[PDB]
Amino acid sequence: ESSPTKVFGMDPVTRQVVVVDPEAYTYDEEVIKKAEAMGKPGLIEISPKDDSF
Amino acid sequence: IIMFEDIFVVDKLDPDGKKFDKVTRVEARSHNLEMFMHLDVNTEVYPLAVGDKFTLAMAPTLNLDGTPDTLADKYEYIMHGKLYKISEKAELYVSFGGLLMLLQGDPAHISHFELDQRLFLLMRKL
Amino acid sequence: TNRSTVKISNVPQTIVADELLRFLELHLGEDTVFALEIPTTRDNWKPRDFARVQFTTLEVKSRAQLLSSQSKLLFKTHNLRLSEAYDDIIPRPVDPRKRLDDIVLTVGFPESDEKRFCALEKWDGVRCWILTEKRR
RNA sequence: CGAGAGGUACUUUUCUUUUCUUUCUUCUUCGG
Repeated sequence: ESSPTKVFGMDPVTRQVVVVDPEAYTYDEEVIKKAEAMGKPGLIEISPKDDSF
Repeated sequence: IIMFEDIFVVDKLDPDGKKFDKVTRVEARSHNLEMFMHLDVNTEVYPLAVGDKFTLAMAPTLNLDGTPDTLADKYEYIMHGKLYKISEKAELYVSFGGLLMLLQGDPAHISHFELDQRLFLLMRKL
Repeated sequence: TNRSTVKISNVPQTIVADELLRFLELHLGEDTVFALEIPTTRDNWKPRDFARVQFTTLEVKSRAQLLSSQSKLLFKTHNLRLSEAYDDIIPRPVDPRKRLDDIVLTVGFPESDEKRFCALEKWDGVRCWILTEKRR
């Protein structure tokens, strides 16, 4: 729920998180700050590709 | 070519955090030389915990075949700076373009370093 | 090994004792923290950079020291460093059997030449804490 | 050409380390 757009989802057959529609993030650091506030700094690492647009 | 080689192990971090987004002044006491060290290491790029060991070389050159301004690529934290103060239980004061170093140890281990010279800093975490 | 009170080196100054208590009870076991005290320079609105925590047993204290030496206690981007304190927060013996609860205490002196005992008063439901380290 | 009105026009213009004290209940000293 900490993401603004629909970037991360929930897998009902595994009870874990997945990534659906990855080109909808808009680079607002809302889940990285939430993971750092939850004590997991190396949980989600999102980097932009310099050769893909 | 290398005038200083030792095996350091850290003991303290100055911010002592994970995501401070700043530089961390480490405190590393060395084995079999009793030498203290201050160094500003970028933790967010080159991670360093408290308890791990790392080697440290300090050579004025890199190509290891003379030519004072093929290279040494056995390390992972190669830096470069100048030594501006040898004011001494001797202690060095090296600035790597803004990141300060303080290599304080015995006066016999550090004696070949001159004043206002250009020297590198080689590091590898074993 | 004498006391169980542990002093944390660098706690954040924007927290309350409940946030540290829930963090310590989330990393360690449930309700394993007996006492927790953050000293304040002012009366109730300026905590300091360190705090004292007292655990219930020595095994959880050694486990917290092992977690702090391996750098596994990250509380709001702050690596907690444990050390040794000066004294206990509460003078209580760390032993589940030494804390005698709801016992009968009576006073007096031997009256006759035999090993008898005359009681002046009687106290029911008292505590008994045998402090071996403080020798009292 | 003088009077009456409204308007632009001084904006923070000097707060200082942000690290300052609570781990407390502890031998008076000399000579008869």
